[PDB]
Amino acid sequence: MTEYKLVVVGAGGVGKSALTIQLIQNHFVDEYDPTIEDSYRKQVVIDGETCLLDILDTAGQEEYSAMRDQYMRTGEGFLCVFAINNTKSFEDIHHYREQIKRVKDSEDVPMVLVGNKSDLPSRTVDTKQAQDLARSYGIPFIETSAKTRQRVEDAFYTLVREIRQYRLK
Ligand SMILES: N[C@H]1CC[C@@H](N2C[C@@H](O)CCN3/C(=N/S(=O)(=O)c4ccc(O)c(c4)C2=O)Sc2c(Cl)ccc(O)c23)CC1
Ligand SMILES: Nc1nc2c(ncn2[C@@H]2O[C@H](COP(=O)(O)OP(=O)(O)NP(=O)(O)O)[C@@H](O)[C@H]2O)c(=O)[nH]1
Ligand SMILES: [Co+2]
Ligand SMILES: [Mg+2]
Repeated sequence: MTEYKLVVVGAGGVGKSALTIQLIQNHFVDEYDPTIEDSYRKQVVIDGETCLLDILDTAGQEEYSAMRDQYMRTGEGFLCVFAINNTKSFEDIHHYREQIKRVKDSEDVPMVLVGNKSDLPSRTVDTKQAQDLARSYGIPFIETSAKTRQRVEDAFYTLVREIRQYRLK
């Protein structure tokens, strides 16, 4: 059965865990139980093809970690998450994308840019800005809300499709 190794990356507090737990449990994370870095398995059918998603929800990029090179080597597709209320989280996408491409020694790595927390009025990153950046990178851009569940499935399944298209190259 086809297996896809997906990695959710981004700055601290952008909602990497909340997006992952929404896909896995259909439930929004509680602040009184913070999610620890872990992987999750979920079998889904996308465009009539069955597959197993193995998703690694990573710690914030500024948090301490010894597994970044290994997850970037193993990862087949990356969900590059920023939060729409955090300009640094958006600007730092540059750094994460560059590190993934460096580790994987590839200019073409399946990626989706995700602007999370779309429910928040306190927006500091405009949709158009992030759209244009994604066009420059040649990747899809999706705004999501882990809180409201808006576009969460779309974000992950779009990434699977990007990996499928990459495997066809
Ligand atoms: N649940 C326990 C045991 C497992 C611990 N892990 C996470 C481990 O499952 C991840 C396996 N793994 C990977 N293993 S790994 O050695 O690189 C690793 C990276 C980060 C981790 O937190 C762990 C392992 C780990 O300790 S890479 C990877 C990708 Cl790219 C996608 C999906 C994956 O499942 C995946 C967390 C605590
Ligand atoms: N309003 C709103 N808050 C969200 C959303 N997603 C996550 N949060 C909030 O953001 C905070 C951090 O969420 P979490 O998912 O743990 O972020 P993370 O990116 O996984 N954090 P860490 O880098 O430490 O692993 C929590 O207070 C959570 O409730 C969202 O879409 N909307
Ligand atoms: Co750079
Ligand atoms: Mg987290």
